[PDB]
Amino acid sequence: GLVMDAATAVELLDAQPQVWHHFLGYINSMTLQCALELDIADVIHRHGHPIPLNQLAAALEIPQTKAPFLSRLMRMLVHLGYFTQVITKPLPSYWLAPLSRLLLKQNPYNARSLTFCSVHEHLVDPWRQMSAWLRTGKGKDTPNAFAFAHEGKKVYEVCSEDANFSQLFSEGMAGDSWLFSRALVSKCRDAFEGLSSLVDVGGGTGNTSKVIAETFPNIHCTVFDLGPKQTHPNLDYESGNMFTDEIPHADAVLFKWVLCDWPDEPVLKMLKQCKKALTVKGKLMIADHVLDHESCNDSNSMGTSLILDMLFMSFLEGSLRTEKQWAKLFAEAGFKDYKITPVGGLRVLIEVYP
Amino acid sequence: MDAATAVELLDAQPQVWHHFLGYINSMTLQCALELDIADVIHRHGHPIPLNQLAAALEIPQTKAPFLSRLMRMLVHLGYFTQVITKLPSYWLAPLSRLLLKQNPYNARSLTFCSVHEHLVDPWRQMSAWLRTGKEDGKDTPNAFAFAHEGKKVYEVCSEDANFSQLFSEGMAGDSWLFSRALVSKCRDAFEGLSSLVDVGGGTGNTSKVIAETFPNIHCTVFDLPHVVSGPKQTHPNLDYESGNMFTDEIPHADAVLFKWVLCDWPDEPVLKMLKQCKKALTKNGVKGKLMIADHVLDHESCNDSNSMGTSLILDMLFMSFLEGSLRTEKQWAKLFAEAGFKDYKITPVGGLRVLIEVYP
Ligand SMILES: Nc1ncnc2c1ncn2[C@@H]1O[C@H](CSCC[C@H](N)C(=O)O)[C@@H](O)[C@H]1O
Ligand SMILES: COC/C=C/c1ccc(O)c(OC)c1
Ligand SMILES: COc1cc(/C=C/CO)ccc1O
Repeated sequence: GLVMDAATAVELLDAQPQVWHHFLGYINSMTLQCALELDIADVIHRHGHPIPLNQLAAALEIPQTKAPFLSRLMRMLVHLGYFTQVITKPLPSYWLAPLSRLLLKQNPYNARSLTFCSVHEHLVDPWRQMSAWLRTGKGKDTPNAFAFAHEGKKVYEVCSEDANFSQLFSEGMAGDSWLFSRALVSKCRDAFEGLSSLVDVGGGTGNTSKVIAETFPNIHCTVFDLGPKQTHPNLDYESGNMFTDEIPHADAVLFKWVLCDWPDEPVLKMLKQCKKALTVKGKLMIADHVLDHESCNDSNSMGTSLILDMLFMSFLEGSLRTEKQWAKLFAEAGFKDYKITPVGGLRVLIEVYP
Repeated sequence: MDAATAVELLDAQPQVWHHFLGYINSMTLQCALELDIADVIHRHGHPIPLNQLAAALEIPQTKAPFLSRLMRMLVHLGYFTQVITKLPSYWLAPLSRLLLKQNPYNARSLTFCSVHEHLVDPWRQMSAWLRTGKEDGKDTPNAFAFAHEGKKVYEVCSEDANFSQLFSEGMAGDSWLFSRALVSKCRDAFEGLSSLVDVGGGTGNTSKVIAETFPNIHCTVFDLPHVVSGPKQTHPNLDYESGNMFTDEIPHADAVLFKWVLCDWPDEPVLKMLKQCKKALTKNGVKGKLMIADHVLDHESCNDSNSMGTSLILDMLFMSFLEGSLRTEKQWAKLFAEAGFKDYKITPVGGLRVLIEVYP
């Protein structure tokens, strides 16, 4: 259509890049995904020492004519903290920074699958219909934007149609469990002392329970859930629906990154069922986010937590709860006391006593 | 692996999530613009409760809890504030000046342009493009063209007036602010000029401010026909000429200005054009000057970690959809030398950018 003092103009001019940085956030996603697609971290690691740009391009099957673009991509990734670069000719050479441990294929805790899963069309595309879903009232409505953009299908049904996407999700969860469980049994050692049995609800391939069982040789761990499963003498598996099937009895019931996927109604119903079972008393163990906890209250951590809340809002049916929200559920479910112990990775352990 | 190493890696993991979940920032901001949140709150005139805000955005009351969560995200990003009254009430933060429709410097169009399918999608073919040789005939100058059946962006703009309008409006909004900073912080750069050609000057926001601030300077914006045939800034000492800077003669002037233009293009055509400017700027023994309003990637004014992060993000954006980069001082100085220039001066302006005066 048709078509301020200097100090104010400069201030506003200088404020723009903060906005650009926000709306160009997808550039971080896509640059990281490229690094993974190209196996950059692995190729550098295989080299065994800093690798010159030309040799890196060659190993990546990037034409020498495009090495300058590879160089710019590396500069971005160095800034993100994955790699380092130096110029040994008076021609950059690249090596690994500590954050790259999380990209290496050889590490069972690498984040490759979660990355591919997270930036997949399945999870990004629905956001272009988020405004419409938000404005949809109650027969065109769906539980979330994901379903809104997948003809009514929630993520679990889409997982059953898309084996690759499903595999990425599971591998991504398994990778996190590898690291989280090792931090959990160390940071929260006292929470496992005294137990003879634990049920790991949504425990999947048993990565969490394997570590508990190996660390605390007297705990009989049972994974209760809907690749080959981890083996341990004190680790077994039971098939079931946590919402509509009865949870096996044990000294402790564990929910690792599970309750965050669901809204208060089905969570409360399940907790009430857990309170009945756990009562001689056992205890509830929740390894998950307490959004406003002191241990993750710094702005960087809060930013990432809130980003997860948005991610979950779009494709799951849960959220990252505050202590107040958790405490209300515990109270309503009939539990009497809880104790929070920080673990790491934005998450804590909540022990809840019936 | 000992426990301490496991905890350290577990605590480093969220940095990675934050990286790959970057698009959530993009999409939450775009939602805020789609929903007109800033404008609706501003029009309300004072902090607005959650339930009233839902109604004002035509979000059903049953979806208010989701709106609350989106606002919590946007408050953290710094666009809005939550005002404590004892439901949450919401108000505007300083950053929201850049979202309001009534401000001629708002960043709405640039945001929509930037997160558009045209610019996001080619990234899913970046690895394939990087691995493409100039032999099997599938090569293109960048991933954008690779993903657009060989079409480059300024071609897509001449054919797609909507996306094109987003991009030119986006540039205009920045120019509105940048030009006001420029004439203030670099006032001396305009001394003694009687003419200036703003090459790729768009819809004239830059030259309009130059012309008003420096009455002796006749300003000519030189851009493509589809950019300067519509509404644009007007002034008695400002006019527009159309053409292609690579194939047509640039208008003669005491100063040649490139604002956010040289960064779109690779060294070879940039050098050729700078050589042309050096010749033009030294005709008949009299010397003009070259002015570049652009990124100097390693300049002190944008050397901090946050600024550098945004510069490199732009370098990536430009790599995908343009044919240029954010050049370091080393890269610029080499071009100046090869083009035949004899001196330069760099003065910071703002928004990651500087003025380079280049003298023949
Ligand atoms: N071949 C060409 N000849 C002249 N202008 C061109 C061109 N190719 C692209 N452009 C123009 O260069 C500009 C780049 S974006 C910069 C616009 C303006 N200087 C500003 O800073 O706000 C666009 O207006 C685009 O239309
Ligand atoms: C010659 O044009 C320079 C382009 C600058 C630009 C800056 C930020 C953007 O988001 C963006 O997205 C389109 C473009
Ligand atoms: C699909 O991508 C993600 C999923 C989760 C889910 C956690 C608990 O269900 C956490 C982080 C991610 O990036």
